Amino acid sequence: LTRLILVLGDQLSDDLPALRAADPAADLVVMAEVMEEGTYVPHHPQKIALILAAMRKFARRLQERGFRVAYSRLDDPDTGPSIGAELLRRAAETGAREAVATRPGDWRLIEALEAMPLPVRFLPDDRFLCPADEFARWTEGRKQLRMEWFYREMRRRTGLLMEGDEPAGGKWNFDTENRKPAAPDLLRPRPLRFEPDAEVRAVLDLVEARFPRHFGRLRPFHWATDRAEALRALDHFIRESLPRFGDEQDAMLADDPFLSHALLSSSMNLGLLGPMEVCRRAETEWREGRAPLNAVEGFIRQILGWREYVRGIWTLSGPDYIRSNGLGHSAALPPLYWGKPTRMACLSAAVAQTRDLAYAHHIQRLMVTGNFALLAGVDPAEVHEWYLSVYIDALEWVEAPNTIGMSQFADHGLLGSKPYVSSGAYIDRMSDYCRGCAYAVKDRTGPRACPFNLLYWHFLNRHRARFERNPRMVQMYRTWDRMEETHRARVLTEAEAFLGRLHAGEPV
Ligand SMILES: Cc1cc2nc3c(=O)[nH]c(=O)nc-3n(C[C@H](O)[C@H](O)[C@H](O)COP(=O)(O)OP(=O)(O)OC[C@H]3O[C@@H](n4cnc5c(N)ncnc54)[C@H](O)[C@@H]3O)c2cc1C
Ligand SMILES: Cc1nc2c(=O)[nH]c(=O)nc-2n(C[C@H](O)[C@H](O)[C@H](O)CO)c1C
Ligand code: SF4
Ligand SMILES: [Gd]
Ligand SMILES: [Mg+2]
Repeated sequence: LTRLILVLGDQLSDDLPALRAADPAADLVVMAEVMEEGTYVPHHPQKIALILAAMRKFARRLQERGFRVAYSRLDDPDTGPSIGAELLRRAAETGAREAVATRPGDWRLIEALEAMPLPVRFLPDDRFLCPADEFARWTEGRKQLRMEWFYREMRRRTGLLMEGDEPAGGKWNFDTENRKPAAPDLLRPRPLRFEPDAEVRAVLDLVEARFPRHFGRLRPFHWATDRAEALRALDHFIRESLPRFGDEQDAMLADDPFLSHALLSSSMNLGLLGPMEVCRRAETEWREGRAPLNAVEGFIRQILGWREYVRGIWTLSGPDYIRSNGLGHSAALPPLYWGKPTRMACLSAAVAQTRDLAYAHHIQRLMVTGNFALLAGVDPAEVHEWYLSVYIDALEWVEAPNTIGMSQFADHGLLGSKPYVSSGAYIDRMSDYCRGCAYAVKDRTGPRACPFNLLYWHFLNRHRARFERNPRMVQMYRTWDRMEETHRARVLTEAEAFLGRLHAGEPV
């Protein structure tokens, strides 16, 4: 009569569907720290540490609430290699004939649990604002998807920034106001960091010993490891940084890795925060004249729009999504991505902070590291491995669409009809990187030519047949055509030379 109740490491929510369905008197909660989940990609040590530590804390909390918990520690030699091995073990110990599980957000894990010779009753993950079945319904018959239309509908369903049947402040979307560079500022707060207690430190010591060859600096470790801490991170952001969120959303500063971003993605993704509570707090700040509407709406749109939309695309696209390669790109990831030196200031900055903090803000992920990998023709499978490995907040469901779709343009165009690529001019306008860089951003050719200046046109040229039949990009080819033929030839000869060095592993 005992049933197993699985709680995975991204399911640390009090009101998790599986827990709702359990009988604390009869059922056994099962949690397991296992090598398979620690190595399916070589996760940033900070990520591994975050999950294991939050797992232990949550297990103890489940005990405080009355559940019986069977917890398999990574450092127990009795622990098996996978979530499945531990479910089976506990079935044997217990007599249970069935496990209940909130459906995870990783296709490989889904399949593993189905393949397990123990039946699993899956429940939907209801921690999103848009239910799966409702996302599917909204998309049906649409020959083209666009996040914006989905977002407006989510605004209406939820009531967020809605004054009647009208959007707050008389228009829907304020992204046009959120695209300026930012200045250094004494009055700009730094986000809240958290010191590990002894139990987190025990996990840090474990991860250092057990996963030494993964890319990333483990210490200092500063992320929230339970709900109490995450709520403080929330409060900090709402009070101190939300009013700048809009003006500074696309900015980059060589000396500030965080600017005014919330640094909440990991907390939301593991279940420590929920999106409604986050969006509502932000809305209140507008209603009380503390945060401007471009800021609050910009913030909400990232969670209510993109986060939700991305989850939907993941769900619909299935287990073969990560095999998408619409542009036929096949190059290795350059060594600079795993920390080898590069003279490109922007990339260096981004990879360095990814190494050290397990965190890059959105515009870095999209327009620096993402943009460069696309321009250089890296296989999207390789880009996908990297983003899913290196960031504190990375799990398949949220990383895959952002990486394969939004950034690498490898899919059907569901996350943007125009690829996010640029020349160096864009990085120059939005950051202060270029003055410190050995490359010359204003040079279109020559030994000092910014590599984005070469690869941008090379990219457009090599994919002209497909992109020129694309309204939103016809202009760019017009500008290319109006240039002397010898200038074009030189640009391509030089991009080609660069690419040869890049993909040979030469420092660039
Ligand atoms: C190539 C690529 C890979 C990405 N991988 C991840 C990932 O693994 N995990 C992840 O949570 N986000 C991912 N993103 C989206 C976004 O970059 C991060 O969510 C954001 O950087 C998290 O930092 P923050 O908390 O400071 O976010 P903020 O800038 O403060 O934004 C606020 C919140 O909005 C949400 N958000 C904003 N953009 C997105 C997005 N496009 N998709 C989903 N949520 C969004 C997050 O919950 C975030 O906490 C990726 C984006 C790109 C381009
Ligand atoms: C590194 C890691 N380790 C574990 C683990 O040891 N045990 C566990 O239950 N979950 C872990 N996770 C999170 C899962 O991989 C997660 O459920 C999927 O990545 C997405 O739902 C991760 C990411
Ligand atoms: S010149 Fe080019 S490579 Fe150097 S920081 Fe600017 S955009 Fe990056
Ligand atoms: Gd492939
Ligand atoms: Mg933007």
